[PDB]
Amino acid sequence: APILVLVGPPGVGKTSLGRSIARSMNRKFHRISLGGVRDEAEIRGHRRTYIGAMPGKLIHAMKQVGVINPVILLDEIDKMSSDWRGDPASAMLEVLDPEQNNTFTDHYLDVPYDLSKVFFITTANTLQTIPRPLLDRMEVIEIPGYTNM
Amino acid sequence: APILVLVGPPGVGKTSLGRSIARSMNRKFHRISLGGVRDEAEIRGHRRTYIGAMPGKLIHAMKQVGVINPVILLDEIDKMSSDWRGDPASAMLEVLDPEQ
Amino acid sequence: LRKKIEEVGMPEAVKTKALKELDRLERMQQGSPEATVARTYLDWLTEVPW
Amino acid sequence: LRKKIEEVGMPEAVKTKALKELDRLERMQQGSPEATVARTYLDWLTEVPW
Amino acid sequence: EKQAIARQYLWPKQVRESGMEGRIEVTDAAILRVISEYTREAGVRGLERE
Ligand SMILES: Nc1ncnc2c1ncn2[C@@H]1O[C@H](COP(=O)(O)OP(=O)(O)OP(O)(O)=S)[C@@H](O)[C@H]1O
Repeated sequence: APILVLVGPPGVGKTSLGRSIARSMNRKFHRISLGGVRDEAEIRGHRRTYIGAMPGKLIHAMKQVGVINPVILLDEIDKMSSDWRGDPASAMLEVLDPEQNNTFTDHYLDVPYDLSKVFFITTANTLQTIPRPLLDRMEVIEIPGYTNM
Repeated sequence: APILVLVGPPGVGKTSLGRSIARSMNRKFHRISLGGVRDEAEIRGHRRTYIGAMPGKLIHAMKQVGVINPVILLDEIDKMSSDWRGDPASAMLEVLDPEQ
Repeated sequence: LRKKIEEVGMPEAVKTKALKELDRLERMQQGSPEATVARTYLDWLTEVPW
Repeated sequence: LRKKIEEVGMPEAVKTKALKELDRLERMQQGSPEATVARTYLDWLTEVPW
Repeated sequence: EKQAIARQYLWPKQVRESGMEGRIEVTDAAILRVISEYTREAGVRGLERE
């Protein structure tokens, strides 16, 4: 399945286009808002030896949807931090890798899990705050902005 | 056995060489994805006094593989994070020491 | 839970791992704080789609 | 498990450790919050490759 | 090197995965134009998407 990224100024329809795409193809839909996500423990999970441990956002999203091929919108992928506290942009290299994401390994589930059938759509306002190994995995579609007509 | 690091630009076949080298020598293969890993208890384990304890990714990887000489890919080793709280790059000094 | 492991999915390696985990769970006393963590894990393995 | 300990591998300083732990495990009550720790530890010792 | 990679590895795979099976074909000058005018990379992922 494809891994797209839609890049453009605000107010053009990027967030609302994911639900229309998923509705036209009769496929399930789920959103993950990545804006301000700061720690790595939400992409992967924790080991099942801490007391409140549970899987990350992707395994939980695949549980909500019942099938193995949904459309999953990863909203605001450029507003995701890489500071001191956590680096979730380096944990996304395992998820969006088009050749290796059939063996995605969560920390809670100790088993490899196949994420190669899921239709990923990600949205961003500019490309300059995306790490260069992560941008190279995604296909760009540019949404320009409207004229007066 | 050798210990290698492959360095280069993004799209060049670094990750893809693991299964090729392992298939070429009839060896077992396993892949451990580092990168963003901040927990030192992924490299080693917990002391089995604790209540759901189990060993690290390396003993688990050697248990998945059946043999004592596999090929193990450690993917994105420059993307681990080391600071006051969270330092798995200091526990990797014991697994890659060529004589200890 | 054994029937549910048999029905949905799943690949053979993860099915073998789940059956060894269930055989471990059957022979420890219930309500133990390790029988809880060995049960939540099997719920998560049987509730994701394969 | 005794046959597994004295067939695969293993070095003598680990084999003595393992046989001592099994001799402790043969005295505990079949149960138990403290028998499952010993049996899980011996399963990890016998299933890792030597 | 990119032209030899695109002839021997990348274009047959993209042909097989699309259902076209000997119905479409590129020349060598076409591959060289795709490399030189539609790509600024060191790797081969952008060429593969083209
Ligand atoms: N010399 C080559 N011959 C054939 N295929 C190649 C060659 N170099 C790269 N590829 C292909 O290019 C793709 C990308 O390879 P990867 O190893 O995944 O790149 P990568 O360097 O690991 O990416 P990152 O960002 O560094 S993890 C794979 O499908 C490879 O098969």
